[PDB]
Amino acid sequence: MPSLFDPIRFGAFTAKNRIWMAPLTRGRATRDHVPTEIMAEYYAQRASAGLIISEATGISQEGLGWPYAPGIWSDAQVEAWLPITQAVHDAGGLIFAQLWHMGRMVALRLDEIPRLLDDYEKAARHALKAGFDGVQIHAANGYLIDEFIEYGGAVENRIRLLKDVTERVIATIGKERTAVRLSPYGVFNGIVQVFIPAAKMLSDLDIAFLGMREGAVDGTFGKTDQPKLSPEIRKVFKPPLVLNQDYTFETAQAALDSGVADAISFGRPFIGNPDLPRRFFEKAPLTKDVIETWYTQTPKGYTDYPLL
Ligand SMILES: Cc1cc2nc3c(=O)[nH]c(=O)nc-3n(C[C@H](O)[C@H](O)[C@H](O)COP(=O)(O)O)c2cc1C
Ligand SMILES: [Cl-]
Ligand SMILES: [Cl-]
Ligand SMILES: [Cl-]
Ligand SMILES: [Cl-]
Ligand SMILES: [Cl-]
Ligand SMILES: [Cl-]
Repeated sequence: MPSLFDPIRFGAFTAKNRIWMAPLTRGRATRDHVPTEIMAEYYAQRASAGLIISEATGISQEGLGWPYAPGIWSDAQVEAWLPITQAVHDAGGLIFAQLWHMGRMVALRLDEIPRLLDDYEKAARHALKAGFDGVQIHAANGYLIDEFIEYGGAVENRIRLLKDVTERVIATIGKERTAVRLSPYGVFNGIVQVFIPAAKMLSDLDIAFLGMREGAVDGTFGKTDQPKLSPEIRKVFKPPLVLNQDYTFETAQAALDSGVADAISFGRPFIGNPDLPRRFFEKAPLTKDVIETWYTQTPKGYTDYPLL
């Protein structure tokens, strides 16, 4: 039923459309992970997105340590984020902070889980102080789900750390500000058994929305057929479901038309097309992104892509 251009209620909010910006690590923060003024201009240029999900933002001092990627553990970081959220809000948009913790697959000790929960609580509270609208927790096979550490065996235990993290964040900022991204096919580029229960569990926690990264495409040469995870996620997950990966305008609208997705997030297209929604609306050609400058440290290939 809905158009990509229709508003959408989620959490405490109404996004102005269902063309959202996916989280994108860009490396324009300082070496010691402090946000910079240039990031404010970049996010504001893209505030026509119904919701911006920030770049991965570290929750603990040592455990990032991608330099030039931001964190949110410190007061200096909270202060440096304020210009960015303020610029998005001055442009009428919305912005969630993606909180990042690096996990290992089958490293973290049982005795560090309480510190981890505390780090997430604190990052979520700092995100509010920084003026973000909410936060997105990222989970994937290495990461809160089947993380290398009672956290094994029954599905319940395999998703336990994710549940505990999500409950702590909700206790801190409210379920209406708390979202999750599931990446069942991996993070950077068995499943059914665990991601469908992860999604039912999150639904029962009544989080604001779920992001799921799953190839738009059905039919790939040399690949044997497996059914999509998304229609199964849609059955157990009641709040809004936002799909991601390789969507075009046409396949995005098709997903809304089918009922499986309420909104779609676009990553790479927002790198070179800050006004993606308007290009889609006008059927304008897209500007090609320059892969070379995805993770460099300057405005070039960052804030110098023109608006229509
Ligand atoms: C430069 C770049 C940075 C990305 N950074 C993140 C990130 O910080 N967090 C995350 O969960 N995914 C990240 N991704 C994955 C994207 O959010 C998205 O899932 C992927 O690019 C597929 O969607 P798209 O085809 O619309 O680009 C990144 C992708 C790229 C290309
Ligand atoms: Cl709605
Ligand atoms: Cl700066
Ligand atoms: Cl971290
Ligand atoms: Cl501090
Ligand atoms: Cl709430
Ligand atoms: Cl692209």
